[PDB]
Amino acid sequence: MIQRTPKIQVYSRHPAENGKSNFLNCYVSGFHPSDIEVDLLKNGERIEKVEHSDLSFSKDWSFYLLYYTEFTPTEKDEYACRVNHVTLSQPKIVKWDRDM
Amino acid sequence: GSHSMRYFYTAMSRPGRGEPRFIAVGYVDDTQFVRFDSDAASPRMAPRAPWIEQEGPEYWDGETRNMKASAQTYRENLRIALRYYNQSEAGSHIIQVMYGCDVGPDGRLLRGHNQYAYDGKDYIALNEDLSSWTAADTAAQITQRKWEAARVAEQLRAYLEGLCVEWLRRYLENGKETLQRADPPKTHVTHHPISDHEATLRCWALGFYPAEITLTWQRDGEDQTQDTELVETRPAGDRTFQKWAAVVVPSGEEQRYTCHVQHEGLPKPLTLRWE
Amino acid sequence: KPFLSAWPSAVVPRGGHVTLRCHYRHRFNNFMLYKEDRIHIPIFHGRIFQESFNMSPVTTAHAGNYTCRGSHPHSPTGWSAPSNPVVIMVTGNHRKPSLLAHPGPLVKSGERVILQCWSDIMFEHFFLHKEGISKDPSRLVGQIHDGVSKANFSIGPMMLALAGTYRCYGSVTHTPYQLSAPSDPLDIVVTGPYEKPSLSAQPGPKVQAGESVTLSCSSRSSYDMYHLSREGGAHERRLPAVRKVNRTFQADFPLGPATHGGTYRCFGSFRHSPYEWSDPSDPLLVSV
Amino acid sequence: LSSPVTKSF
Ligand SMILES: *[C@@H]1O[C@H](CO)[C@@H](O)[C@H](O)[C@H]1NC(C)=O
Repeated sequence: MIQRTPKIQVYSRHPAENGKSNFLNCYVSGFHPSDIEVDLLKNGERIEKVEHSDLSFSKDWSFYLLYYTEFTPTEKDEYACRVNHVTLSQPKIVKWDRDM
Repeated sequence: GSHSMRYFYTAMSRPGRGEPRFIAVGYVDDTQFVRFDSDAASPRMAPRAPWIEQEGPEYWDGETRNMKASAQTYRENLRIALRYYNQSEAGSHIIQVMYGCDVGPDGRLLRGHNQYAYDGKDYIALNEDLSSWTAADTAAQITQRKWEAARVAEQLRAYLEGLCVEWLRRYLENGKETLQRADPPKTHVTHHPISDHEATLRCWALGFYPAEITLTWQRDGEDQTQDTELVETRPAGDRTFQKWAAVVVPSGEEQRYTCHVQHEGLPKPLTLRWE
Repeated sequence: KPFLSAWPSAVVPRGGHVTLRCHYRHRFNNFMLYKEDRIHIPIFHGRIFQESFNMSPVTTAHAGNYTCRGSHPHSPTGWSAPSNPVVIMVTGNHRKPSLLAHPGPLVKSGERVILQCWSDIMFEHFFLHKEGISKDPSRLVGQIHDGVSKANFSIGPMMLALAGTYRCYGSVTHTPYQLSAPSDPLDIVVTGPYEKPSLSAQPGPKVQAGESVTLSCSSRSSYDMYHLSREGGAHERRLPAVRKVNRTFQADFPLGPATHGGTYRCFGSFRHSPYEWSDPSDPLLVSV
Repeated sequence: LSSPVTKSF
């Protein structure tokens, strides 16, 4: 069958400002089939209270999902997004870059 | 504008991992407003946007029955597809459906849509005339013979001309101040050195709705369409969107670069620069 | 909690085979099994199934109400919460009941049909099961009337998902997970809304001797197959549809030399879909 | 409002 690997973006809802409450987002898209594992990480550790959007897809039939959690950024704390999918041999980890 | 309503169905088998599952989501333009998920302990159609929440119990009950029936239908379609393609019952497969209507400024029908896919490939689609089918392969040609024999296209046409348009108009009214009031992007440009001789200029657009937008970089008024990094438009999580466009420029020449932003919430296109 | 499943079917005959799988944390490994009675006594002396549990050949001992717990290292107990319950029903343990459809096995789309299961044996429960992989049987309590035990299963509003081959089973008081032998199969076919074909006789419906009569089913809809049915008696017969020059799809059913006529109808159907037929043609009385 | 038209393949 046609397998499609996920695209991944990790970013905040609002411009980051240390010590101010915000939302951390991981947008996965362009993947097929639909099963996928996404975790948000804080200093390497899985954040627990993470929610995601309802599964939907684009005109080319590929799926997309948004994963998100409330968070307050700091200089030292490092955030990332970890994604596994059938198309991936090992999970991909994309760090949150405040400028991306 | 000029608006659209779409429903998206995903029906998936997963032998040994779960019962077949059916998820449906409904959109008006770029805004999701309803969902149904068969995995829930007690599945119901549910609101996913505030402007549909005050819709009455008759609405939720009717939509819940319709979704339960559709889920049943698509579980059976997964079995049928297994037979059509001579596939084993151990594998996991996916049927996807998208359908709905586009209307103009006057609220009248512009175009109807109803397309189905199997395992991520086109399976069968209703034609623009809303009275005939295009089948992508022989299995789908079986489906086509059935649907022609059952006059399915007439029923779908009746839906798309009638209920689809009427309800899209109603939703556009319910949610007017979000759905029909474009939110312009908040914009800014950032600067990041890369080397002692090059740097990146990044043009940001945030908090805009709808999702449609154009970000371009120009160098003395000429588009850098060949040297622009354009990230996919992404949801902010609050029913607005984000995008940026980046260009690598030689150091000290930043001032010769301009970012041009086009969006319906903007009266006139914006032109920004870095400092 | 894990997902427990039986493959290919939780309803399984003695001598057959069934596999219990415990899916937990993207894995089929390391689980224990429990029966509903002893819901904290792991069966087989606390055996840890490293893979899916294959019951083969199936015996009456395998019948029962199962849950599984997957391995969970760092936790108050080394195991998960209980999975969803799976009832393994083992058939072939009593004389078979009888199954019939009222008013008949051909059910118009959207309408209801009653599948009545009955026996001279005093079954405490009846189970109706549509044949197929991963199907859940329906249960009813056995009513008693003049020495026969029976139950009426209501099926409908009719749709393709409810069409197929059905069997019913009985069970007795103290072995609820052990089922009888299956009733003779009943094919429940949904008819319509696919347009009815036309049925004609050539050279005509009046035949004596010695004379050959052929019944033609025809339609402008692209049926792949036609089914010829006589009211009562003679079994269903079927033939591939052939497209003619005038773009009709037609099949010719030659009769005789025996056939003593009767009232005939025909149905269209499509490839890979044996349990959904067209609306019935107009009846045609054949006279010998 | 979702489509009331669901037919089998
Ligand atoms: C069950 O179905 C039969 C056959 O249609 C009908 O005669 C009978 O009234 C129904 N109910 C009972 C209790 O037998």
